[PDB]
Amino acid sequence: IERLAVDESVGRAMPPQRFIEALSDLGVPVEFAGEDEQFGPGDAVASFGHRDAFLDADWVHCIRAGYDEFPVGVYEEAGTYLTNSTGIHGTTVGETVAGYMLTFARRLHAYRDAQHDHAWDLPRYEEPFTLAGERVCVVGLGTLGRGVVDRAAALGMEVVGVRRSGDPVDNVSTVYTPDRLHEAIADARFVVLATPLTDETEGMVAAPEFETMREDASLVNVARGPVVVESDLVAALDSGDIAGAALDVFSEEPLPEDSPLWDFEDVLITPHVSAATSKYHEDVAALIRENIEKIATGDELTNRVV
Amino acid sequence: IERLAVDESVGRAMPPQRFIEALSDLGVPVEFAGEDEQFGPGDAVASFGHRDAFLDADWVHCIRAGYDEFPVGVYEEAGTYLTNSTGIHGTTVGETVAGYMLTFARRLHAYRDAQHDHAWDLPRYEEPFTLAGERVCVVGLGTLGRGVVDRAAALGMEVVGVRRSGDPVDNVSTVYTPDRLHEAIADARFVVLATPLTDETEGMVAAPEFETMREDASLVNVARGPVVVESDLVAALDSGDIAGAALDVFSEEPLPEDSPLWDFEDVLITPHVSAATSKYHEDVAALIRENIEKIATGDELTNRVV
Ligand SMILES: NC(=O)c1ccc[n+]([C@@H]2O[C@H](COP(=O)([O-])OP(=O)(O)OC[C@H]3O[C@@H](n4cnc5c(N)ncnc54)[C@H](O)[C@@H]3O)[C@@H](O)[C@H]2O)c1
Ligand SMILES: NC(=O)c1ccc[n+]([C@@H]2O[C@H](COP(=O)([O-])OP(=O)(O)OC[C@H]3O[C@@H](n4cnc5c(N)ncnc54)[C@H](O)[C@@H]3O)[C@@H](O)[C@H]2O)c1
Ligand SMILES: [Mg+2]
Ligand SMILES: [Mg+2]
Ligand SMILES: [Mg+2]
Ligand SMILES: [Mg+2]
Ligand SMILES: [Mg+2]
Ligand SMILES: [Mg+2]
Ligand SMILES: [Mg+2]
Ligand SMILES: [Mg+2]
Ligand SMILES: [Mg+2]
Ligand SMILES: [Mg+2]
Ligand SMILES: [Mg+2]
Ligand SMILES: [Mg+2]
Ligand SMILES: [Mg+2]
Repeated sequence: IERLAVDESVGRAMPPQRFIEALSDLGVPVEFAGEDEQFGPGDAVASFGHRDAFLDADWVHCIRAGYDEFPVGVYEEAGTYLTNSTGIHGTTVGETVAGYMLTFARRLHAYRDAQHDHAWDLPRYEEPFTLAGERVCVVGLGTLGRGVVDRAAALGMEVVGVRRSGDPVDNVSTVYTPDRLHEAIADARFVVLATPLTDETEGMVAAPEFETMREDASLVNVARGPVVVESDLVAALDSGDIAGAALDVFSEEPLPEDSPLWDFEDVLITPHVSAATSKYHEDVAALIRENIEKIATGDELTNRVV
Repeated sequence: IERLAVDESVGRAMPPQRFIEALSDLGVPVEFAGEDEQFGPGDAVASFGHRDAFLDADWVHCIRAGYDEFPVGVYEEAGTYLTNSTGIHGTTVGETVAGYMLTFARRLHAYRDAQHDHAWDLPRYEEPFTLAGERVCVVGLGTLGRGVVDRAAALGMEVVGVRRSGDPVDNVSTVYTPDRLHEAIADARFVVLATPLTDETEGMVAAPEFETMREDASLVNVARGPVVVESDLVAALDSGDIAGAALDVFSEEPLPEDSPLWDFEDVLITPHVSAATSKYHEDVAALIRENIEKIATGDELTNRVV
């Protein structure tokens, strides 16, 4: 690799100059790249989204964990390496999800609504509870899922989860394979989605899962919107099949103003910012540095998609 | 002790019939007591606040941790024992405070405000941060303080604290005496107040403390309102001497509708519910069972004030 181009699209997550400056001692020059740039041998590119121009480069680094919007087959045939940013979002997302769960347990969102009205409104006696002793089911036990798990466990929660192998995971009391999803979620106060969007995960959580879930339970989606059937979620909320939801991701983003999801008291909408951090530039830069080292020494790239 | 009277004032915290039912099989009858009840030898009374009528009873158990609204000198003179409920609020308050801090770090309150407007409003890049690596100073290292410390530590925060003895406390890196309060707070992102209201603590946090505090810092008050000079807090928030506050307790409660505190975006107001729990009746009943035994056997009462 002779050059790192920083595609302007990284601006969707972080100021590009902040990222460029973070990489000033990388060992190769780092340059801002506009949307109408050509690439060639020796070029690495960091980007938010895909461009066909990137196929001429040696290596593209996607600055997101999710790569479901990249044409993986087309990279494979063009001989371009593709990496993602999995592994850097566990603290941010884990903290946000702890925040969602504590908001629901302690009723912080309801108090915030009352604050706007200058209203000293006491909760119903049965409403406030502690996370300590409550059960969370974490679906997907990778970086995001483990970040959630570790914080839930530290807060005294009973933690169960779902992963491909069904094999044990640190801080998870019971791990289920994906075919036992209904057993995994049935007794949970919170169900947290942390899987990639795949053929297999699309529409995973729909009306039947909402039926299975406790009426006092809340869904947390920090994965991708289409893991949930969004219309079924609306119907479940309306019907009281579940109590509420904390949603960072949606089938359409920005979430249209006409979505019924905005108006539910016990829904939290966040605008795809559960992983937001003022140091994102540093966190992504560390990945770039790691792979530049691996390229230099001829080892296998970290987070290689194709 | 021949009778446990449950004062109607317990309804300020929990439904009285739920508490009475939780006190079944004490070995003595449990009776509801209205505001004109007379007391006498053999009576224990569980109450939220003080009545002079209680000075004819053997023992009053205050159902709150804080007892600053009880005329302690007068109980001594009358020979009536007084106990409080310290020791049972660490999980509830600890969780609420973790929730406040996560709310600020992850910008959840801003997203909630936007949700009312169906607005997909992105934070400025610098706004979202992680609690991991940030410093919290906890002032008062008792049940509440330690419940805060333990959760802060578990979330990866740097934790310092203030106590009189300056003796070390588990999960606190550095303990300061109160004459070093300004050293303790100077570098903290969050300053949490968890002391009783006493002659010593009244007005502890005022203009000089707000000057000392970082401009990006937030005050959390879960103690009593008058530990803070409220007018100085308002001035500090107006001037930007600190960034914000999470406030559960106030110099006047309910907080008057025309308090300036309601209107600050980076203030969270909660209506003295940081310790709220749907099992409060069980938690207090356990303490009463404990102290009935202590009286029966002639041992020193738990949480004896006078
Ligand atoms: N909201 C955000 O800002 C944000 C940030 C980062 C990631 N994400 C989303 O979260 C996803 C996961 O990110 P990550 O960094 O944890 O990825 P990861 O690869 O570390 O973990 C994903 C885990 O899900 C597992 N998995 C796959 N299919 C599954 C199934 N059917 N059932 C249960 N588990 C399954 C994988 O084996 C893996 O262990 C990303 O693909 C992305 O869509 C969202
Ligand atoms: N917001 C709520 O719902 C809620 C709930 C419970 C308690 N409280 C308030 O919090 C206070 C503390 O409750 P707790 O259960 O932690 O009490 P506690 O007795 O367990 O702890 C109080 C701590 O403050 C320390 N302290 C006393 N005076 C001090 C001083 N001058 N400087 C520094 N430290 C001092 C004590 O030594 C003790 O460690 C109560 O008195 C009450 O006012 C509020
Ligand atoms: Mg309600
Ligand atoms: Mg609990
Ligand atoms: Mg299904
Ligand atoms: Mg259901
Ligand atoms: Mg409901
Ligand atoms: Mg703003
Ligand atoms: Mg941090
Ligand atoms: Mg203790
Ligand atoms: Mg002072
Ligand atoms: Mg200041
Ligand atoms: Mg005050
Ligand atoms: Mg300011
Ligand atoms: Mg207002």
